[PDB]
Amino acid sequence: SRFKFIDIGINLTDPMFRGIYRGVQKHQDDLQDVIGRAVEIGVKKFMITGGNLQDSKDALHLAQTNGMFFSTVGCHPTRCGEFEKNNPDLYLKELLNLAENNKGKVVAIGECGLDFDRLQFCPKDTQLKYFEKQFELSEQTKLPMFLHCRNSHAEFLDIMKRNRDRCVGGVVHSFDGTKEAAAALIDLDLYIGFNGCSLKTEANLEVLKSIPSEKLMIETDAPWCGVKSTHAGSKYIRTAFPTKKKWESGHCLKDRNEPCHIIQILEIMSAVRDEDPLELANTLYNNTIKVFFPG
Ligand SMILES: Nc1ncnc2c1ncn2[C@H]1C[C@H](O)[C@@H](COP(=O)(O)O)O1
Ligand SMILES: Nc1ncnc2c1ncn2[C@H]1C[C@H](O)[C@@H](COP(=O)(O)O)O1
Ligand SMILES: Nc1ncnc2c1ncn2[C@H]1C[C@H](O)[C@@H](CO)O1
Ligand SMILES: Nc1ncnc2[nH]cnc12
Ligand code: NA
Ligand SMILES: [Zn+2]
Ligand SMILES: [Zn+2]
Repeated sequence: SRFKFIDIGINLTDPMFRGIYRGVQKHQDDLQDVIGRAVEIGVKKFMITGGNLQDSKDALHLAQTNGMFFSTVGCHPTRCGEFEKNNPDLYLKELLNLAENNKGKVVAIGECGLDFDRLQFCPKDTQLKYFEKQFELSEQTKLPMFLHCRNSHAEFLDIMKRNRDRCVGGVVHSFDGTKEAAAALIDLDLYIGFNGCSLKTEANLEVLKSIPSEKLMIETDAPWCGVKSTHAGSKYIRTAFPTKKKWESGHCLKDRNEPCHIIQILEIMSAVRDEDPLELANTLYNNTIKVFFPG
């Protein structure tokens, strides 16, 4: 109502929003209630993140259910082994066709990038090869990138510098790197995304203060990245939500982050930067429109 937000990365396809945890139905599907709470807090658009071919199809199909919903097409670093399970050239084409044939709903290439803290899911050589291959998607579709970078700044920056002309721009989401890393990404005319995972350490809060407002975007990565009392920014949260450990109607569930929690991320960022929250929220929204909704 007061604030307006675009969640640049919400996993609305995650089974937890249908009441399924570890393959077990624990409670009634409350996805519509989760969506409603976010709308009431000011979420105007939801970018449903795709993380592989099938999850990109699932994200688009859910996005087709609501005019506030949009999706991404790409392969997450942890899932890049899918390229070589079959034909990597065919897998790439299937992503391209899905993106190219659904302009309007599909607004970004991604999630893609590098995560050298999850090499148990996909080794470095495969991650490096298939992240760089997705620049074929960005160059052909003219869609901006939704990027992930964990424990991989040098390798990531090398790929981005060599391939920057093959994308129209993009955002490094869940940013958790140094001031120098942020500066190197800003020097490539990229944006920096902040969710709860961006705000866990004292150093994270200091790095945020070095980034201009017009270079930031906001997100939840729900159901992940919920802010805990052990995180450095938790003291700055101003809004709490009715929550239960065991599901009840009208309540969030403990440990399940939601899009409505994007207001907590805004409260932390505004407090850390000592910035008016409405001015910062409007700037974050406008940055997101400029990159992903330029129409
Ligand atoms: N296992 C593990 N180790 C280290 N860091 C991790 C791990 N899982 C998630 N993450 C971090 C990576 C991003 O900063 C954020 C969201 O990951 P996303 O993939 O966007 O949901 O969480
Ligand atoms: N191993 C590891 N390292 C870093 N970030 C991770 C890891 N596993 C998950 N994550 C990310 C995504 C989770 O939702 C959140 C848990 O951080 P918490 O502080 O437990 O609430 O942080
Ligand atoms: N390919 C994959 N197979 C299975 N699980 C996967 C994969 N990629 C990411 N994950 C998820 C589960 C981990 O707990 C989490 C990191 O904590 O990332
Ligand atoms: N435990 C987890 N499983 C899948 N994706 C994640 N992203 C962050 N944490 C995750
Ligand atoms: Na607080
Ligand atoms: Zn990510
Ligand atoms: Zn995520």
